[PDB]
Amino acid sequence: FSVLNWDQVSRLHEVLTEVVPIHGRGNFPTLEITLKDIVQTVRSRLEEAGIKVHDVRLNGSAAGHVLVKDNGLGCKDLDLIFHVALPTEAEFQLVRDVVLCSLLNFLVNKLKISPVTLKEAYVQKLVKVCTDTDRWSLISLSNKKNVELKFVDSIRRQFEFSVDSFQIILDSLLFFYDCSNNPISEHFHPTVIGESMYGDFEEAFDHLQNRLIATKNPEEIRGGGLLKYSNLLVRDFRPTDQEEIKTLERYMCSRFFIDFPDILEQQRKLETYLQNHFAEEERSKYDYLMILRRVVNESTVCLMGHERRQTLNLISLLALRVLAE
Repeated sequence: FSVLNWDQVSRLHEVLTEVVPIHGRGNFPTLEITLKDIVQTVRSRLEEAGIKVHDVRLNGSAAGHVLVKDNGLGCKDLDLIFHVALPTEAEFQLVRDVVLCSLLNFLVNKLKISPVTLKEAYVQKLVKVCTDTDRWSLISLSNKKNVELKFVDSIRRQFEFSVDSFQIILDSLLFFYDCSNNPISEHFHPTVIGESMYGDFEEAFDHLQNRLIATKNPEEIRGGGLLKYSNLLVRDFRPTDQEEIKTLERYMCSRFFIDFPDILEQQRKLETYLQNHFAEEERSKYDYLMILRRVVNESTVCLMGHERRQTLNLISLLALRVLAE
């Protein structure tokens, strides 16, 4: 675990104070929100409702952009983590109430407003999870930049490459925003701690500067692991060693087909993926598909020959469509 220097701390302040437009599906106007503003409003109403917030973290590539500016992963993924306890289903409802309440805050035009109408205009994704170890709720906003409000009680420590496993604790800066008489300066700024959900922070930090692909948890890799790996490859990241990465590729491919046996379901996953990370980048769409096609063709085991040609055809035909339309 490391301490964010002034260069990193200052860049975090910009991200948290960056005005992000949220599209409104329907007649609803574009919301001019702010990462700092959302966190403050959400955490406040949560504390008021009787829900303690132990931590507010910053995940995604936004965290990586803070530690290393313009690292190659971009800064489109504005992910917020709220370490919040979730006992009864009632608390899950309160979380939804708070976010929708905070949505009402960033709006002066004539229109019908309700917690339902705000959901069907600003919310694009909603995930409820309450299992053995996994226990969290997720709310996303319209992407046209995408903000994801995640509320983690306890997670099974999901798999992610070391490059995008960074989380930055905002509590020290949230304290600063609420109780300061002077703006954040170089000679007077709060101490912000960044962490890595991978292992050694300094080891993951070196991977972000040298653009290295690595992981120590191949055991917990699931279906989406293949897509993340291809996303790193299309963004010019290289494996720590080409010898062992050949083993991972086979594992990622094998685990991909297990979670997505039906080709129709594969297409749904790919069509939805290409529109997320590469919305307005057609050549990046094609490049990503060709990277994926390379991995599947090389690392699909002989016994899975049927799914290979079936998927390679899906990838090829997917490319031919984005190459025409």
